[PDB]
Amino acid sequence: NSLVCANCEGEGCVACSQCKGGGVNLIDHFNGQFKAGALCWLCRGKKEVLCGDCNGAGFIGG
Ligand SMILES: [Zn+2]
Ligand SMILES: [Zn+2]
Ligand SMILES: [Zn+2]
Repeated sequence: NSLVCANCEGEGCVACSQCKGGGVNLIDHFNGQFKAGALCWLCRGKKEVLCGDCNGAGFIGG
């Protein structure tokens, strides 16, 4: 059976973990290519992504 996802609490989407919901990179990255203050490499300014644990379902199966 399904359980509501403990990581997002059912939201499915979550705040982007890279920019923390601000939309821009917070650091110059170790790769040398993502710059602090540029558009977030992961969410491209949308400020959210899908939850990694449930892939956006909000629930986990049995
Ligand atoms: Zn989730
Ligand atoms: Zn959301
Ligand atoms: Zn982001």
